[PDB]
Amino acid sequence: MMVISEKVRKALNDQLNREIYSSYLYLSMATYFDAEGFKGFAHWMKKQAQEELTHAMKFYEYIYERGGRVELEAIEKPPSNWNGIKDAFEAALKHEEFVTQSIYNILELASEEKDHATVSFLKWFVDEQVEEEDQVREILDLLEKANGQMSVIFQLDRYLGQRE
Amino acid sequence: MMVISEKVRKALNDQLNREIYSSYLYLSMATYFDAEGFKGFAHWMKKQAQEELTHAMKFYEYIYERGGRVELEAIEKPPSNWNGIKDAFEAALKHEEFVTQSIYNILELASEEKDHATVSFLKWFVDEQVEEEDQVREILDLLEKANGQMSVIFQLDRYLGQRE
Amino acid sequence: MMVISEKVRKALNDQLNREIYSSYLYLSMATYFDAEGFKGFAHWMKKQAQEELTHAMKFYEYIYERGGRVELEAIEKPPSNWNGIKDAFEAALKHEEFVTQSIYNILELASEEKDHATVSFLKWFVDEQVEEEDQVREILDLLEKANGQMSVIFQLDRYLGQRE
Amino acid sequence: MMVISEKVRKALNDQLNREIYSSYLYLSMATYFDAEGFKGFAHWMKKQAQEELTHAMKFYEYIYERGGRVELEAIEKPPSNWNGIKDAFEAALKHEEFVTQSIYNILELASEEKDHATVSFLKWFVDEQVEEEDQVREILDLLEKANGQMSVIFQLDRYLGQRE
Amino acid sequence: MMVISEKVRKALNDQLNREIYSSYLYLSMATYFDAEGFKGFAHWMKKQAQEELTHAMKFYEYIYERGGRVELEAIEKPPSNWNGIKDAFEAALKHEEFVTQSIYNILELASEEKDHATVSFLKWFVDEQVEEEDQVREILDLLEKANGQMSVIFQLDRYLGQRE
Amino acid sequence: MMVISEKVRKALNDQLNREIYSSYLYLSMATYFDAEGFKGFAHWMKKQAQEELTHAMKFYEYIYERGGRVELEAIEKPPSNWNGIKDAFEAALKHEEFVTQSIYNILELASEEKDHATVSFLKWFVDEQVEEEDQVREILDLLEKANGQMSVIFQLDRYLGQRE
Ligand SMILES: [Fe+3]
Ligand SMILES: [Fe+3]
Ligand SMILES: [Fe+3]
Ligand SMILES: [Fe+3]
Ligand SMILES: [Fe+3]
Ligand SMILES: [Fe+3]
Repeated sequence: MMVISEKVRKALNDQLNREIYSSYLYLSMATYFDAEGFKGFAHWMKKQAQEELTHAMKFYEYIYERGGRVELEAIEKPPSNWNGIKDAFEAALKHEEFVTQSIYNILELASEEKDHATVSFLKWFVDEQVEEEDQVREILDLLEKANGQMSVIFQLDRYLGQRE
Repeated sequence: MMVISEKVRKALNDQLNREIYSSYLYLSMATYFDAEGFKGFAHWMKKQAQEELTHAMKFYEYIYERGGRVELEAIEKPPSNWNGIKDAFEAALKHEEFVTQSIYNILELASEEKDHATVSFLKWFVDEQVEEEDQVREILDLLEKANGQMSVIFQLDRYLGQRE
Repeated sequence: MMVISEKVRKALNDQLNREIYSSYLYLSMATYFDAEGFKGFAHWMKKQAQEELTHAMKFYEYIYERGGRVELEAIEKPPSNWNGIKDAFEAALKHEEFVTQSIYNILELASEEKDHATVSFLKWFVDEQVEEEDQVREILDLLEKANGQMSVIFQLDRYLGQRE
Repeated sequence: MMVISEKVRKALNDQLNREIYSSYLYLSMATYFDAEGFKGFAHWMKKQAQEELTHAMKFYEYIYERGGRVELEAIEKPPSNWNGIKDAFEAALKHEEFVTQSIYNILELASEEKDHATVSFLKWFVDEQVEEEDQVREILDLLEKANGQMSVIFQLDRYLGQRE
Repeated sequence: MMVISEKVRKALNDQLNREIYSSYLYLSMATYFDAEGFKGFAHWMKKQAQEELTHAMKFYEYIYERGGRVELEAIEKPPSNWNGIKDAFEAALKHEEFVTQSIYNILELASEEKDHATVSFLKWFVDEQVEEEDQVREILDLLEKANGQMSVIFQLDRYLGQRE
Repeated sequence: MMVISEKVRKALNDQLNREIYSSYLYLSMATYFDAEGFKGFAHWMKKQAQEELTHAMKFYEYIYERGGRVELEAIEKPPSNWNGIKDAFEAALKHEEFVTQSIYNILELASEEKDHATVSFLKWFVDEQVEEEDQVREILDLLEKANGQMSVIFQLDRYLGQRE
C-alpha cells in the first residue's frame, strides 16, 4: 500500500520529471559549448547532466520506498542556443533557483500534511541546492572578472574541464 | 567547417535523439518492474538505460568530430504499463530491432554519399546491436520456458539483478 | 538539571519502553518461526529484536544527555502465535507503522514546545522507520507472489537467515 | 515431537523468562547508576544485561533442540532506585543467588525424571553462576574497603567502565 | 546576489561574532586555570576555544554560500577570574545554554521566513549544543562528587588534560 | 613567584593582545577577499590568522613560564574593506612592520632591565618578523608584475589557495 498521499506522490513524481528536464537542459548547454569550441565548459555541463540524473533517481527510489510508483512524462525541448558563455550560466542559475523553490513547495506541502518522512527526505535536496546554486554563482563571478579575455577563459575552460 | 553533409548530420542527430528516447523507455520499464515488485528486472533496465546514454554520447562526439552540431529535441512520453514481464522484454526486443534498422538506414545513406568515415563509425553500432538483440532474445526464451511460473521468474529476477 | 520538559521526558521514556516491547515482540515471532521449523525467518527476527534494543538505548542515552532519568515499566506479554509466515509479517508491518506514528507524535509534541534538540534527535528515527517498514513490505510482496509455494519460501528462509 | 516432559519444558521456559527479567533488572540498575552520575557502574550493568540475554538464548535454543517451544511471558516492572552503590550490588548478589537456586531446582527435577540430557545441559549454568556470584562479591568487597571514599570510588567506576 | 534576507544575514553574522567571543571566553578561562596551576583544565579550555572557532567558521562559510558578507565586530573583554573550578565551569554551562538559545532564535526566525536552507544548516548546531552542554554538566557532576578533594581534582585535571 | 618585572609582564601581555588583534585583522581581510570572490587570497588570510594565534600562544606560554599571568583585553573592530587586492596586502605589510616595532620596543625594554631571558625569547620573533614581512613583500611584488591582468591574478589566487 502507498503510505504517502496522492498529492505528495504527485509532487514527488513531478519533481522527478523536473530533474530529468534539468539533466537534458544541461546536456543542451553542453551542445552549445561544444559548438563554440569550449570542450571544458561542455565537459562541466555533461558532468552536471549526470548529477541531475542522480537526483531524479533519489526521488525515484523514495517514491517506491513509500509504496507509490513513478510515471515518466514527455520531456520538453530545451533551448539549444545562448547569447554567450555568461548568458548560459545565468540560465543555469535561474533554473537551479527554480528547482530550489519547487523543492521548497514539496517540503511545505509535506509539512502541512504532517508527512515527517517526506519532510526529512527533502533535507538532502535543500542542502544540495545550496551547493548547486553556489557553484554557478562562483563561475559567474569568475566570468565577470574575466571580461572576455581568452587568456583567462582558456584557463577557466581548462579548469571547469577538470571537473570530477 | 562541417565535413559531413547536412543530410548525414541530420540522420546522426535524429539517431542521437532516438538513443535518448531508448534510455527513457528502459527507465520507464524499470518503473513498471519496480511497481510490480521485481527489483532485479528493474535493476537490469536501469543499467540498460545508462548503456543507451553511452550510445547517445558516442553519436554526440562523432558529430562534433566531423564539424557538426547536436540539437536536442522533445522526448515523447514512454509507455508505463505492460501486460506482464515477458511483454515488457518483448517490447524491448522490438525496440532494439527498430534501432538496428534506424542505424542501417544511416549506414546506407552514408555509403550512398561515399562518406566512408561515417560508414566505418557505424560498424561499432551494427555489432553492438547484434549483442543487444541477442541478450533480450535469451531472456525471452527463458521467460517462455518459465511459462509464468513464479518460482522460475524469481530466479531470473535475482540473476538479472546481478548485472554490472 | 533536566533541560527537557517533563511532558517530553515522559514521551521519550514511553517510547523507550515501547521499543523494549518491540524487541520482545520480534523475539516472540522468532519463537513462532522456530516452533514452525523456519530457522532463517527466526534468525531474522532475532536480529530484528537486537536492532530494536539499539533504538531503546538511543532514547535511553538521549534522556540522560538532557538531564533526565529513565524509568523502566512492565512489559506486556506479546502474542506468540500467528497464522503462518505471511500473517507474522503482516503483524510486523502493522507494528512498525504503529511505531512510526508513535515517533511522529513525539515529534509533534516537541515541535509544539520549541524543543528543537528533541525534534532534531527524532529525525534519525523517522528515517530509520522508512527503511524498517520498507523491508517488511518487500518481504510481504515476495510472499504475496509466492502464494505459499514451498520452493520460494525455502529460498526466502535461507536468504533471511543470512542477515548480519 | 517434544522429547522433554511438559514439566521440564515448563521449568526451562520459566527460567528463560527469569533470565529476561534478570536482563531488565540490570538495565534498571544502569538507570539508577546513570542517574547518580556513575557511568562506569552503569556501563557494567548494561554489559551484565547483555550477558543475561545470552543466558536466555541458551535456554531458548536447548528447548527447541528437545522439540519444545518457548512462550514469552509479561516482564514485571523492576525496582528503579537503591539506597546507594552497595545497596544496588547487594541486590544484584541476592538476585544471582536466587537464579542459582532456580537453576538448582530445574536440575533436581530433571534428575528425578532421569532426564540426563537436561541435567547435563544445566552444568554450564551451575558453573556460570559460581563466576557470576563471585564477581558481585568481589565488587562488594572493594566497596566495603572504599568506605565512601570518592578517590577510590572514582577508580572503581573507571575500572568497571572498561568491562568488555 | 544575496539569497538570505538581511534579517537572516544579520542573525547569522551576529552569531558568528558570538562564537568568536565564546572562543575568547574559553581562552580567558584557560588563563585562569593556568594561573591556578591546573594545566589540564587549561588545556581543555584551549581545545574548547579552538572548537568555538570552527563554529564561527561554519557560519562564516554559510554566509558566503548564500551570497552574504561577514562583518567582524569588536570583541568585549571577557572575565578573567572565577571563584574556583566549579565557578568557571558553571559559567561555561550558562554561556553554552545562552548560545543554544541564541541558535534557537535564528532557527525560529528562519522558519518564520520559510528560509528552509538556513533552518537545515542550523540542525548541526542544535545537535552540537546538546553535546557541548552535556560535557560541561558531566564535568560539574564530577566536581560535585570530588567536593574539593585535591587527590580527585588531580585525577580530573589529568583526564581533561588528555583532550585531543 | 613572578621572575619577570611587572613592566616586562605588561609589555608581553600587551603584545599577546596585539597578536590576537593581528589574527582578527587577517580574518577581516579574509572577509573582504571572500566578498570580492577571491577564495585563494581568502584562504591565505585564514591560514595567516591561525599563524598569528600561534604567536599569541607563544607569548602566553612564556608569561606563565616566568611566573606571570595573562589578562585578555577587548579586541578592537578591524577595518573590513580595502580598495583592491594590493591595498589589502599593503595594509598587511604596514601592520607587520608595526608588530615588528612593537616587538623591538619590548626587546629594548628587556635589555634595559637586563632581563636576558626575555631578550633571548624575543629573538625568535625578530627572525620570524623578517620572514612575515618578506612573505607579504613577495606577494606585493607578484601583484605589481600582474599589473591588473586577471589571467595572472587567477594563477596567484589559486597558488595562495594551496597554503598549508
Ligand atoms: Fe537537481
Ligand atoms: Fe542503443
Ligand atoms: Fe524501533
Ligand atoms: Fe543469568
Ligand atoms: Fe560554539
Ligand atoms: Fe604575529
